[PDB]
Formats: sequence, C-alpha cells, structure tokens
Amino acid sequence: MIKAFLIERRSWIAAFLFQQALMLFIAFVDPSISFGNVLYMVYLCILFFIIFLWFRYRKETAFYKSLKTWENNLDVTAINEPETPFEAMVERSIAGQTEHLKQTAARHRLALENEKDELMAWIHEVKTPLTAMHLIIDRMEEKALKSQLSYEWLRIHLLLDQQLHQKRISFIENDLSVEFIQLQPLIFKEIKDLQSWCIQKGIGFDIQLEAKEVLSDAKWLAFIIRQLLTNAVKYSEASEIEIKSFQKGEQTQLQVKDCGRGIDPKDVPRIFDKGFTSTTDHHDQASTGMGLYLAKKAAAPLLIHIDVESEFGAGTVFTLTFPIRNQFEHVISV
Amino acid sequence: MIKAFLIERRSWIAAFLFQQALMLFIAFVDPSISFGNVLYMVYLCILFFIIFLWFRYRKETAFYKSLKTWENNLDVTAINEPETPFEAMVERSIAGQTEHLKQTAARHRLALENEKDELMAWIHEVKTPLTAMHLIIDRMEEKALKSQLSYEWLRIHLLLDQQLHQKRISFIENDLSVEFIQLQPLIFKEIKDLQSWCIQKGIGFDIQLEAKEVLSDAKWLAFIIRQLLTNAVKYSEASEIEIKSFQKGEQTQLQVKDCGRGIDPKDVPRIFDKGFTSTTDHHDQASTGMGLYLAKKAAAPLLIHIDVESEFGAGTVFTLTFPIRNQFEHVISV
Amino acid sequence: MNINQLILRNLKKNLRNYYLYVFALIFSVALYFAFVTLQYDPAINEVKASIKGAAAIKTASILLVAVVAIFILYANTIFIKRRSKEIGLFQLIGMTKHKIFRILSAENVMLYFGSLAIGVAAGFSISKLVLMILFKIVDVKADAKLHFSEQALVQTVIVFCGIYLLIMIMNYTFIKKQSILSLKKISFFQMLIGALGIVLILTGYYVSSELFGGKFKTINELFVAMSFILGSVIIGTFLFYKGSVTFISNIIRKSKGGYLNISEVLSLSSIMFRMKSNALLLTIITTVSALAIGLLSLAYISYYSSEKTAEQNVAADFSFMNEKDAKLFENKLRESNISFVKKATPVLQANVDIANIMDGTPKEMQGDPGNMQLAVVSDKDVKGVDVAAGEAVFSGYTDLLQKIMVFKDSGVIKVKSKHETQPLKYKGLREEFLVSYTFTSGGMPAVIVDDSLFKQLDKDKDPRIQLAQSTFIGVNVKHDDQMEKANELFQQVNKKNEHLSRLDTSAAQKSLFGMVMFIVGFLGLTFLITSGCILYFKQMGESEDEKPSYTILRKLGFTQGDLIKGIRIKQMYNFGIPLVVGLFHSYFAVQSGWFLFGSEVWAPMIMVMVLYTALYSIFGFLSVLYYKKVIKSSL
Amino acid sequence: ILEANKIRKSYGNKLNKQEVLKGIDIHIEKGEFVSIMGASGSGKTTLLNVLSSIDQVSHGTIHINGNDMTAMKEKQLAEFRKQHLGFIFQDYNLLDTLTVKENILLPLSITKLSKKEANRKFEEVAKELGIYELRDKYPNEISGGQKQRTSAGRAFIHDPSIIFADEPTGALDSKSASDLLNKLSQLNQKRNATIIMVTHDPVAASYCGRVIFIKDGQMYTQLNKGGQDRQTFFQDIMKTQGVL
Amino acid sequence: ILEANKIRKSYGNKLNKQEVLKGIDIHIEKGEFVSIMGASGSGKTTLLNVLSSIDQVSHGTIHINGNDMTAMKEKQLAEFRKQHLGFIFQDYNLLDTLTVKENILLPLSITKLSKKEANRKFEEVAKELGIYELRDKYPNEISGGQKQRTSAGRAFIHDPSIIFADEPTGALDSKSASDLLNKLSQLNQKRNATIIMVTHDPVAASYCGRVIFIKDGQMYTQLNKGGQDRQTFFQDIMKTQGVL
Ligand SMILES: CCCCCCCC/C=C\CCCCCCCC(=O)O[C@H](COC(=O)CCCCCCCCCCCCCCC)COP(=O)(O)OCCN
Ligand SMILES: CCCCCCCC/C=C\CCCCCCCC(=O)O[C@H](COC(=O)CCCCCCCCCCCCCCC)COP(=O)(O)OCCN
Ligand SMILES: CCCCCCCC/C=C\CCCCCCCC(=O)O
Ligand SMILES: CCCCCCCCCCCCCCCC(=O)O
Repeated sequence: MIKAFLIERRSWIAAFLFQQALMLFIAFVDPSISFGNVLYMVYLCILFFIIFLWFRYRKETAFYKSLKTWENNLDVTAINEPETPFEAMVERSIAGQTEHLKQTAARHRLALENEKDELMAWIHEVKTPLTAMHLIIDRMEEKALKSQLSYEWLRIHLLLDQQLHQKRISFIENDLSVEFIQLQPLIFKEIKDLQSWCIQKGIGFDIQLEAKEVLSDAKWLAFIIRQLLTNAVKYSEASEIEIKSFQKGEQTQLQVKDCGRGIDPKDVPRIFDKGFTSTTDHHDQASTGMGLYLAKKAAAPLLIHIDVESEFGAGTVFTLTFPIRNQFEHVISV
Repeated sequence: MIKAFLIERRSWIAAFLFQQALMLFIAFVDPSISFGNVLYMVYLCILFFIIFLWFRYRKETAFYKSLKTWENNLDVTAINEPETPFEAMVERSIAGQTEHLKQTAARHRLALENEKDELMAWIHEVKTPLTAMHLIIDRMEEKALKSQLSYEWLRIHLLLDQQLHQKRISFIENDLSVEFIQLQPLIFKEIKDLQSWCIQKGIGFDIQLEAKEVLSDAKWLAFIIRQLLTNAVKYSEASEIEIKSFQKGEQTQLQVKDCGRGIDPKDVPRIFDKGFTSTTDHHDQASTGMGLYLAKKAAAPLLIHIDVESEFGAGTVFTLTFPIRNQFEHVISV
Repeated sequence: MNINQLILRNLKKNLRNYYLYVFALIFSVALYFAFVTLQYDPAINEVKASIKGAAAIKTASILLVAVVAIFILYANTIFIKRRSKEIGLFQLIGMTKHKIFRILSAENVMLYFGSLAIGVAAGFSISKLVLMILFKIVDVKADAKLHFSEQALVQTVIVFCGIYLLIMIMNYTFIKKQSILSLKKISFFQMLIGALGIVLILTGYYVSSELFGGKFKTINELFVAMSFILGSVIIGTFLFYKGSVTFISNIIRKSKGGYLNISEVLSLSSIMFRMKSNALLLTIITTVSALAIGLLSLAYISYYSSEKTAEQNVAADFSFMNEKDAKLFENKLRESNISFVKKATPVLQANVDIANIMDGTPKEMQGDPGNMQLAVVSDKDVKGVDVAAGEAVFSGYTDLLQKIMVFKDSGVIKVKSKHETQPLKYKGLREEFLVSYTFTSGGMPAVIVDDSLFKQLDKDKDPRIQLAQSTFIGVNVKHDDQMEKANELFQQVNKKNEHLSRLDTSAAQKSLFGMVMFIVGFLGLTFLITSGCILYFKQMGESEDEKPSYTILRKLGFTQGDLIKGIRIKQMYNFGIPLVVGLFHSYFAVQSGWFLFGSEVWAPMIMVMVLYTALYSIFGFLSVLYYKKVIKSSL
Repeated sequence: ILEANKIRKSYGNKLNKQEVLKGIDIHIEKGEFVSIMGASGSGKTTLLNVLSSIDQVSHGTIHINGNDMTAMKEKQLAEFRKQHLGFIFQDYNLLDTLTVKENILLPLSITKLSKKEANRKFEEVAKELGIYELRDKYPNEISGGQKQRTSAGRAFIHDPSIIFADEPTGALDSKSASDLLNKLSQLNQKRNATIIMVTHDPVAASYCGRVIFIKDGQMYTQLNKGGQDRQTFFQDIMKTQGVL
Repeated sequence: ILEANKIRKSYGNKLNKQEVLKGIDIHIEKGEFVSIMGASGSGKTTLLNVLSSIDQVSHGTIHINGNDMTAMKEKQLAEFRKQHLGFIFQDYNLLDTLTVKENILLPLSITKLSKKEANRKFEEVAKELGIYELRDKYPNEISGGQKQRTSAGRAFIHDPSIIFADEPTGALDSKSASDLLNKLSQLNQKRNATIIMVTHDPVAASYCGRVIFIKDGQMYTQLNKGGQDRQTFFQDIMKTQGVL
C-alpha cells in the first residue's frame, strides 16, 4: 500500500522537493551565500518532511484498506467511520445503494404475495361452482352415464384438492396439531369418495382394524392414504385388496396388500421420487406423480414412515409405520 | 465546495508553512547567509504555491463530485473514469454492488415466469377433462337436466377462458398480429354456444349488421367479442338484444343494444375499473369483474375505443369504435 | 498462552497511549546532549564577560538533570498504579511475584531504551543550531562547526542509566507490598481555611508593593520582608487550592437554584470535588512557572537599556583621566583621518544640604542630609543653560533616584564652604549627563552654578574631599562612521584598563545578560513541557472515572455533540486556573523591582507571557481528543 | 393518537433469522391507560421497544400525533424523540452528584424556559407526587420507593404525548407500589396524557382500563374493563391468566 | 460443604476494637444456593475475607470438602484455593489486550494440559452460557452484561467445587442482572456446585434457596422458602429485612 500512497500524492511530494533543489542551485553561483551552510537547512527540512510522510501514511490509507477488505462478501458495516469529507461522500453513496437494493427486494416480495393471494381468490371462485355442480348433478336416474360423469367429476375434484394441498403445504409449518384420531371414519370416508370408481374397477375392500388409535394430523394423513389407495387400485384390476392393520408392539402398522401388477423391485425404492410416470400402461399417464413427492415431504412433520413391499406381477403392500406414542412426549410436552 | 477541499489539505499547507518558517529562521541566525535573498525567494515561492494549489483543486475534485451527482440521479453511468489508485478501489466496490443487484433482479423474475408456466400447464391439464365433460354432456337425452348441465358448463367454461385470457394478457405484447376475419359465422357459432342460456332465460336477439370487415388480431378482438357478449348477456334478462354494426364514418362500430336493466349512471365510469362488480343485483356478485378491466387493458394497444352509453332501467349500449384502417400503415411498414 | 506475544501487545498498547511521555524523553535527552557538547566546544571561550564563560553551562546541566529526574520518577509512579488489577489477577491465578516483575518490567526497558537511542541520534543534529543561537545573542563573530564530542555521549548514557536503576527499585517495593490480593456538605473548618487562603495571598502582594519605600530601609531589615512575602504567598496558594475553590464553587452552585445546563453540570460536578485532591501538585506548578516568567522578564529588561546606560555612565564617547594619554591618543587620531571635537571642563567637588526639598521621610537619608558629596561645575562650560546668581539647576534624570530620592520645587540650598554659605534655589531638573560616573560618585546629579559665583568657588578650593583628577578631558568622534579602528587604537593606547569607552561598557552588560537569558529560557521551556505532560496524565484517570455518568446521560436523549461541547468548557476551566494564578504572581513579581534593572517594561513582559501561554495551550487542546475517544464508547 | 400498520421485525445474526413479530396491529386513542402483558418468552418487551423510536422497524408504518416516523432521518428522529415521548425505566437512572430538583429539571434546560417558568413548573409537578419536601436531598439519603417517584416526576415535566413506562413497580413492597400507582393514576386522570405500560404484577395491571394479551406475536383478544369495581376486573384477569 | 463453627475475625486497630464477627455457625451441603445479606457496616466483605481466605483467618473451624483449612502453610492454602475454589467479582476483571476465548482460557494455560480437551471445555461452557458467537472479539466492543458473563464463565472452567461470589450485579442494569442470575441458577442445576452469594439488594437474593440474616453477628433468623413462588418469597425477604 506504500506504492499506492506514493503514486497518489505524486505532485505534493515534488512541490516540496523542488524548493530544496532550487535553494541548492541559487546557493551555488551567488557568492554572498555559502554551500556548507545551506546543506544544513536542506538536511533539517528533509528530516522533518520524512517524519511527516511517515505519520501521514498510516492515518490516510486506512479507510480504503477497510473498503477493500469488506468488498461484497459479508460484514456490510465493516467500513470505518468517515472522518474526511471525501470519505463521507463515499459512505453516503454506499448507504444509498444498499437501501435501494433492500427496497427492491421488499417490493418483489410484496408483489409475489399479492399474486399468491389473487390465485387464492381464483381457486376459491372455481371451487364454489364445483359445489354447485355437485348439487345440480345429484338428481338424475341413469346408471352408466351417471357413473361416468361421477368419476370424471371426482378426478376434477382430486386435481383441485391437489392444488389446494400444494398451496397449503406452502405454509404447512405453522399448522401443526397432535391429538388422537379414529382411523375407521377416515377409511370409510376415503372409500365413500371412491365408491363409484371402485365399483367401476370392481375392487372390494377387506378392512381389519386390530389397532384403534393413531397420533398424527388428520387431513395430511388422510390424503396420503387417499393417494396410496388410488395408486394401489390403479395397479390392480378386478382384485380384492387386503387391508390389514395391526398394533405391532407399541406402534400402529397399516398394511394394504393387493394382488395387482405391483411395482417392479428396481422401482420400489424410487416411487417417492420427483415426476415418476409408468410407461408400461398408457392409462398411467393420467397420474400427476407429484402427489407422492408432496406426501413424502409432508410425512416428515407427521413422523410417519412409509414402508413399501411391492413385487411386479404380484401386488403392492403399502405399509405405514406410525411412530411410537412415547416419541410424541418430547413434542407435545415441549 | 472549495471549503471542503481546503479542509482536506489542511495538513499539507501547515507542513509547507513550517518549512518556510524553518528555512527563514536558520537563515536569519547565520552570519554567512544573507537575509534579503532568502526573503525574496520565499516571496516568489509562496506565489507559485497558490497557482499549484488552484490547479490541483481543479483537477482533483471531479470524480467524487460526479458520483455525488449519481447518488440520486436516474442515470447510473455518470461516474468518471478512475485514474489514481485511490479511485480504483471505490470504482471496483460500486461495480460489484451494481452487478449484484441486477443478478438478484434477474433471478427473481426468472422464478416468476417459471411459476407462471407451471400454472399454465396445470390450467391446460384442467381444461382437458372439461372437453371430456362436453362430450359426456352432448351425450345426454333428458331435456331439463341437459339444459341445466349445459348452463353450468358454460358458466365454468367462460370462467376458465376468462382466466386464460387474463393470464395471456401478461405477455400480450409478445402475441401481436393482424389478420382478416369473417364476423357472421363467428357470431352464429357463439350464439349457438349460449343456446342453453337463452333457452333457460328466454333472451331474444335482433341482428342488424351493416359492416362486416375489421382490421385487428383474430384472437384478441374475438375474445373482446366474447367478453362484451357475456357482459350484455349477464346484464340482460328476457330482452331482445339488438346488435347494430354499421360503418359510422371510417370506423366500424359494434353498437350492441339490449332491453335489460342496464348500468346505473353513477357506476358507468367505474365499469372499466379493476375488480368492479355490480351491486344492484346479487346475481352479479358471482361475476369476477375482471373482464372489463382486461378488455380495457387489451383494447388500448389495438386502438379500439370502447364508447359506453349506458342507461339504467333500459339497457347498456357499448360502442366499439374500431381503429382507422389507414392508421395501420405505419405498423405494417415498420 | 506464550508470554512473549502478551508482552509485545502490551508494549504496542503502551506506546500508543503514552506518546507525550516518549516525546518528553526524546526532547530531554536531546537538550542534555546539546548542552554537554557545547560545554567542551573551544569556541565557547569567545564570550567575554564577568562570568567565567563555560562555567555557567555546567550549572545549567546540573539544574536540568534534576527537573528531568523528578518528572521521570513521578510519571512512572503514576503509571504503575494503574496496573493494580492485573497484578492482583496474576497473583490470584497462581503465578508468583518474581514472575509478574519480569512481565511488567520487561516492556519498559524496551520503550525507555528505544527513546534513549533516538535522543542521542537526534541531539547530534541540533547542536550547531543551539550554538549559533547562543552566538547571535552575545554578538560574537566566529565559526560554528559540526562535531560529535564523544564526552557528551558518555555523560548522557551514565546519567539516564542511573535514573532507570532508581525506577526499577521503586517498582519492586510496590509489587512486594501490594500482595494482599485485594481485587457531601461543607463544614465550618473548610470555610475558615477557605477564607484564610484569599487573605494570605493578598498580604504578600501589598507588602511587596511597598518594599523599597519609606520603611525597611536597612541592609538587615530586608531579608525579613522578602521571607515574609514568599512564605505568605506560597501558603496562601496551597490553602487556596484546598478550600477556596470549593467555597467559590459552592456559592456559585447554591446561587442558581437548581436550573443547571449541561455545561455547568459537567464542570461544577468535578471542579468542586477533584481539584482539592491535587493541592501539593498545582502549588508547585504555579510557583515554579511564576519563577520562570519573572526571571526571564527581568533578564530581558536589563538588555535593551544597555546602550542607554552605557551612553550615560560615560558622557562622551571616550573618557580620559590623564593629559599625556589624551594627547597621545589625539596624536594617533591625527593620522587616522578622523576629526575629533575635544572639550574640557574643570569640576569642583563640595557638599550641600537639600533636606528641605525631600518630600518623603527623613529615613531616606542615604548619607548625611547636610554633608553629602556633590559635584559643582561652571555655567560657561554648559552651552544649553545660562543660570544667574542664587539659582541652582540639577542635571540628569537617574530614574533610580526619582523612585528613592523625592525632589520638591524651589527652596533654599546651602553650600557648605570653609567659612561661608551662599543660599541658592532649585530651578529644575535636566536630563542630559555631563560627567562620567567616576567623578559623580554613584548616581548623584551635577549642579549648575553661575560663573560669577564660580570665580569665588575656584578661589576657595576647599582641600578636604577633592578628587585626584578634577578634570574631564573627554574626546568625541565625527559622525556615524567606521569606529572600530578608533576603538582598537583606544585599546592599544591603554594597557592598564583604566580608561572608559562607550563601545566596551555596552558589550560586557550585553554578553552577561544575554548568557543568563539564554540559560533561563531553555530551562523554562523544559519545565513547560514536563508540566504539560503531567497535567495531561491525570485527566486520563478523571475521564475514566466519569465513564458511567456519560452512559446515564446518553439515555436521556443527549447526543455526543452536546457532551463534547460541555467537555470543551470543562477542559478550559481545568487548564486555565493554574496559568492565571501563575501569571498574576509573575506580574506582581516583575512590577516590584524593575527599576533596579532597566528603564523599559511592558514591551518584554507582554511578549514573554504571550509565548508562554501560546505554547502552553497545546496540551489543553490535546485532551479534548481523549475525552472524545472515551465518550464515543460509552453507549 | 397511535397508529401502527403491520410492523415487522426479525431478530437475526445475518445467518440465522428468528422472527418474533407475526402480524401485529394496534390502535390507541388519547387518554387511555393501556397495559400489555403475557407470557415470558414472547416479544412484549420488543413490542414496547418497537412502538417507540428506540428500535428500527423492518416493514411497517407508525403514525404518532398524525406525524410519520417510519421513513424519517436519524437526526430529526432523535429530535422528535427528545421533544416528546417521556420515558420511565426499570432502573432509576438518577445522577448522584445532583439533588432532586436538579435531577428533574435537567432535561428542561435545553428548551431555555428562563427561571420563573421552570421553577413554577417544578413546584407544580413535585407537589403532586409528594416529593416537594425533598427539594435539596441527594439520592443516597432517601428510600428506594421515593426514587422511582422522582424518576416519574422527571418524566412528567415537559408534558409529552405518550409515556412509555417499562415495569416501574418491580422492586417495591405493597405500600410503595400501591402509593406509586395511585399517584400515577390520579396524575393520568387530571392531565390528558396517555400511558403505555408493560407489567407482570396483576394487582398493578388492575388499575388499567384496556389490557392487551400479547401471546407469541398475536392479539388473543383484549379485555376492556368498563365501569366496574376493581376487584371484579382483578378476578376476571385472574381467570384469564388461569386460562393461559 | 462448609460447617462454620464460631467464626470470629480478629480486630484491635489502634485503640478502638469492633466486634464485627463474634462467632457465626453456618451449615450447608452440596447442591445449594445459600446466600447471606445484611446491612452496611456489618463487614460482609470481612465475611468474604474470613471464608474465602483472602486475608489471614483468625477464628472459626471450617472444613472444605471434608478438609480443614487450618492445617497447612500459606503455599498449601494457596494451591488449595486455586485448584478447589472459584470467584466472581463485582467489577469484572478482563484484560483489554486479550480475546474473550483467551480470557476464559487463561487460568488453564499454566498447568499445561492437552489443547483438545481444553478447547472442548471452552466450547461447552461458551455454548451453555451463550457468548459463543463472541469468541474472537475484544472486551472493548461488547456491553457490560457480556463482560460480566465472561467473568462468570472464567470461574466455571477450571472445574471448581464452590463458587464464592460477591454481588455480581452492582454495576449492571436490570435486564443484564436478571439474565446473569437466570443463567447462574440454570447452571447450578446442570452440575453440582454450591454458590454462596453475598449481596445487598433483595432482588438478587430472591432467586436463592436459603437466606441468612445478620445484624452484628450471631443473629441467625434464617428463612427457608421451600415451596414459594419467588414473588411472595421476595416480599417476605424484603419485609423481614425491613422489620429488622
Ligand atoms: C530537540 C529535538 C526535538 C525533536 C522532537 C521530535 C520528537 C517528536 C517525535 C516522535 C514522537 C514519538 C512518540 C509518538 C510515536 C507513537 C505514536 C504511535 O505510533 O501511535 C499511533 C498513532 O499515533 C498517535 O495517536 C499520535 C499522533 C501524533 C504523533 C505525535 C506528535 C508529536 C508532537 C506532538 C506533541 C506536541 C507538543 C509540542 C509542544 C511544544 C498508533 O495509533 P492508532 O490509534 O492505533 O492508529 C493507527 C493508524 N491506523
Ligand atoms: C519561559 C518562556 C519559554 C520560551 C522558550 C522559547 C525559546 C527559548 C530560547 C532562547 C531565548 C531567547 C531570548 C528571547 C528573545 C531574545 C531577544 C534577542 O536576543 O534579540 C535579538 C533576537 O535574535 C536572537 O537572539 C534569536 C532568538 C531565538 C531563540 C530560539 C527560539 C526557538 C528555540 C527552539 C530551538 C530548540 C528546539 C529545537 C526544535 C526544532 C538578537 O539581537 P538583534 O536585535 O537581532 O541584533 C543582532 C544583529 N543585528
Ligand atoms: C519543538 C518542535 C516540534 C516539531 C518537531 C518537528 C519534527 C517532526 C515531528 C513530527 C510531526 C508529526 C505530526 C504529524 C501528525 C499530524 C500532523 C497534523 O495534523 O498537523
Ligand atoms: C512550534 C510548533 C508547535 C506545533 C504544535 C502542533 C503539533 C502537532 C499536533 C498534532 C499531533 C497530535 C494530534 C493527533 C493525535 C491523536 O488523535 O491521537
């Protein structure tokens, strides 16, 4: 940094050294002034000037070293407090730029929130005509067309429910609630939601509830079971699903055994990945595939472990490993 | 700002003056050095120091002044080219910040169109089963149930097309074109689309067309036709809507007239506002109200003047003043 | 951790905080080197005067080392005391005392010896300038040379090594005895003691303003008066610091009610309470500064008037006692191409009485009022006045006499002849001398009598008190020209140094008083610097004791600008009081006895006081900066 | 008199952010004795700090006496803080080199109100808190109860808009606390001056009119008292606290 | 741990002799927070001197961890106190030239142990107390509360048994004092270590589990708490001090 200081003040260090040389020249030809008696003046002046530069360098090249050290990585307040006017001007420039950047970020966030709110308004505004649709529909007498319109209405309902689950999982973190739930009403509601579609696919239900109580949240687990059941049913055709739930030790375990095509053992660990589509059957393209990803990401707050034992050509055994009730003592109490 | 420069170098002028004082004292004490010559040299050196000081100030106080002009000015490139090593540091710091801000803005906007594209993909995915819903609806027999289902289909279908248009108006600027259009077949097809509406509500139509050709984009004025038709249809009941399209002057005017309730004169200027909804009747609350705002937004680039002449208790007359044909020569030439 | 880095960080912290200590060390070493070099310089033998020459430089050196030693010892006993917490902590952690001594004494032998090495190397550069400054004052024409004088190197190393040994001995005792591991309404007494200080200060001033007056007129009744004045003023100062500051400040405070600004709460909350704690320090500072200013002013006053007193002691440019010497000097001048205006005037010496004309007291006798010796001259010799019979006119001014001998208007003057006495009257007092001081005794003026009475006085010729030479042969010179050849002719005329010249009695006085003024000025500068540093080193502790007060005051909304604005006035009051009292002491010391020295005051004294104040205000200016640094970090 | 609109504040160390405000909005009219309480780990103290000007707000709007300070320069912000907004701290904050009169006349010295007016105003204030008998007493001679009344008398001397008390009755017995709150409430009654107070002693909060139960940055309703007996509201706040 | 029996401090300066200590018995056990508080002029600092071996003990039989302190020379007593006791001062003693980490680690840098376990101990203590983010700073850019917390942590790092402590709250405001007392009480539960505070304000001693009152010597009148709520107990402490 010595080079920078000796190059910045290039003219002031010569505006002085010109005068000693001028004196030592005027005191070489004029006979009234001596030489060995002006070398003394020169020597004393040089000593003072050298000491003055040494004491000036340290005080002057400090703010810029701080600026260089801060740069743009971190410690935005690392710059030293200004003392001289020019440093004050630089400091005002820096503060103005940072403030403007903060304003832009805040405005971007507000615009995004407004867009999300408008999307909320629209999705409610299109949910309500679906309720009107259901109430108008539930009046005919036919069977085949009734069932047809019924399950296409149901698939519209499930895709809309999926988008609603996405919007609510955007902020799920602030809606935790732990209490006892009854699995039988939830399973009955899920079956009722699939009554027409299960009848169309001709798949029965065999419910065996050895366990009684579970300790989790209602809606997210309900939708997880919903999508698992849909996947299991669309993996099967005219087959009976063995739904056995037993209290293995201190934890609740729900096993959904099916006799359908199942999942290939290579793809058994890869069912929860992003955007998985089955190319074996063209009817599997209707599946979004994001439901499994959101289910697995929403299972972490619920602490529910999903165990899958599927064989291709045999069926899929979807097993839910509910966490131990004692493990919730550190969560409910705290 | 001369005061600022002087307070900058208040430590070098003191050094120069101390040098002068010492050089005079040590000359006065000596008996070999003559006092008069040294006094004259000091007189002629203090005069040159003033000129040097003036030149240095004039050269020196420009870079900081320029950036101080920039600290709130609209332009950003007003800063001068740094020369000394104590200005390269400031230039480099400011360059780093002004690159980082632009990077942040680019990333935010990129995320924005990413989420918007995902929304559009989901929206089309929602669209397809509704085409399935139409095929099923067209495959019905009973008159009353089919009429009600077609009514509701039209409601949800116009809502979804409204959403389509209001998200396409976000990038309307990238989808501009000019084409020639036939109006009568499109009008007849749209009327046949709303057959269930008029069957249920008994709304008549009077057709009086004198102009047939217009000069604008197909899809955009086509959706303008749908939005105006739906507005008149939802704002009229059991009335013969007299559509009058005549070449009034050099501009085509789609003067639609209905015998319905009309719009209150106080709310006539506010129809084009964002989110405006009619409060006279409760049936208008179901309407989003975005249609008029988006129609106004998309009509200004196309130079279509929406002249509204609405009378409460009689009907609303919308005068769609098409742009002059000769005004499009500049657009076509460029 | 490792000891060494701890020592090094401590040394950097010390070097930053105490920079006035290092500056004072460098300055003192430089001055000692310069004086010892100048003592041995052979050109010091050109200074010709009554004083021995290079025997005054030795006295200056001896006096200088005492001030430097006292400053150093006191500074280090201030410094050690601010490390009691660290000593206690190191003793509590477990490490012994002979391990703390080697930490806190191995970072002073770096600072002290580095500054000593800088001082010798920067005292070689300034010696020629010091010598030339000396030669300019005493008016000698010689050559100054640059040489090292390796005696002064030895004589500085030995002295400062001795002082450092003393510092180490003084630190060991404090460390040893501090092993304990130990981590407001005014009374009646402080009212009487407060009034007695003001009463005892002014008694000295009043007794001083008389001195050489109508009383104390005895050789042995003077030392009592001087002792009384000095003792009174010193005791009055000491009791003025311990109680009269509290009294006045208490009155000022309890005459405002409770409505106080921030300037007054910052000032009067510390001037009342901590100024009294330092009363054996400000006393010394004030009295010694008074000595410095007063002595320098008197020495300077006795320097301008050298030319006037030389022109008065000898009336003519040369004064002669023998006819043959005068005639041979004139013969030498004859081929000197210089025309000399010779004049002669006989002098008759007698005794008179003017005890009536004295307006003072009979105690102002200075000899017998009726038998005091005077010199009588004729009227024809005087070319400026023409008196008549029965009238006497006094000649000359002699400013000393006007302040001791008081003269009234015309009265009766009796001439004590052998068998007669002609009465005369005093007409007026002249201002131009006519006779060299040898004839006219000490300072007695010369009378003017009519020539008619002179024809009887020269006939009488009372042969009782007549001088050896009743003649004033005195040779003049032509207009202002080259007089040095005439002077050297004069010194080669006389070999028994019994002839007086105007140019040589105006050089001895100049040389002597120039030497005294040189020495006194340098000692005054040294004392000024050391006192400023000591007074700076106590405001440090005073500031660090009010750190909590600043914090509390800053939660009530007061911003740093107001705090610093109050601190400015507080520092003004803290640093101005000793200076003002010292200036008053010096002014009343100079005005008492200036007429004994010269005939010019208020030209030198003003500039001396201005120089002192201007160089003293720097240390007051440099303390507001430390107060700012303390204020900022007490959020 | 006070208007706040969705004021944000997040406590972070530039790497981990710990949000503590979660959508607050408070409206205050002139001359109400409001009290804020609830929990221990919540942000009620941060709330009291952010309503004043001591803590800068992340995102929001503050309107005091119609004037706005969210976008306000630092120098003029300190100025506005100085000419309004009396404070009462937890600790005494008295100077021990000044008497009582000097202590509670010191801040008024900048405005330069001569002598007669300032002395009259001090008499008027200090006759009403019962400290006029201690005009010339140093702080270290009087009991700990009286020093808090001295601090309050200092805070009520220039007639500000809002008094931001921060738990005054924290280190007092029953008698001193009861006297201090009786005098404070009477002073509030006589002169129109709103007082905002954060307290943990329910008997202390009993004297108030409106109570805001801040619970983890949420309103959780707010009691309103009304024209009822002190003990009835005291038992009501007992049962409300027992609910928590 | 301390079973004091007839604790007397010798006096007899010049002619006047004051019986500040006339035989005091203290019975404590591990896992306590007993604190003694008296009045000005009772020589509480002299109680520290007699119990902490700051000065020479005169009378009284006290055993520390089952070991009597009256049966060794000065050096043995010094090593015992340096390896078995800990102290906290009213005015924090931090060297300005060092760092926070070096300040807390300095007492362990003389016995020459392995660096790894020392760093582990510092990490644990700093994480527990809450100054770990202030690991590479100097004591001249942190507030008084953080300095006093550092001084408190300095006495918890050399594995002591009894933490003697003067009033660690004289030079602190309300919030910092409350935080320090909270942290000390929290740390007392994690590891067994007896603290015997000697304070003057009842607020600090209201956090304790036993209080001992002395007015000129043998007076006892000790309180017990037991099952109070720290508020009723605080009022009881201060009223009993007032009546005495
Ligand atoms: C007879 C011969 C006469 C010769 C007299 C010449 C002696 C003067 C010379 C040198 C002084 C030696 C002691 C001062 C050097 C130590 C100062 C130092 O190094 O501290 C540094 C800063 O220095 C200072 O703070 C002091 C700045 C002024 C330098 C000293 C000024 C010398 C003269 C002032 C004394 C005035 C008295 C004169 C009265 C007649 C480090 O501080 P920092 O805060 O960490 O800032 C770092 C920058 N980022
Ligand atoms: C207690 C007061 C402290 C003040 C300390 C200031 C410096 C102390 C030094 C020397 C005292 C000088 C005596 C005061 C003024 C003397 C007046 C006088 O001598 O008259 C004339 C003045 O000329 C001089 O003697 C020069 C006096 C300059 C004194 C030196 C002042 C600066 C001393 C600092 C040098 C040492 C520090 C080195 C740091 C760079 C001489 O006769 P002339 O009328 O010019 O005719 C000659 C032929 N035409
Ligand atoms: C008695 C003479 C005193 C002057 C000594 C001259 C020798 C050079 C001394 C060092 C000058 C250092 C001053 C630099 C600090 C800042 C300068 C300023 O602010 O004016
Ligand atoms: C005869 C000339 C006297 C000159 C007096 C002024 C000397 C320079 C003063 C500036 C040096 C100290 C100022 C900065 C110190 C600091 O901020 O630490």
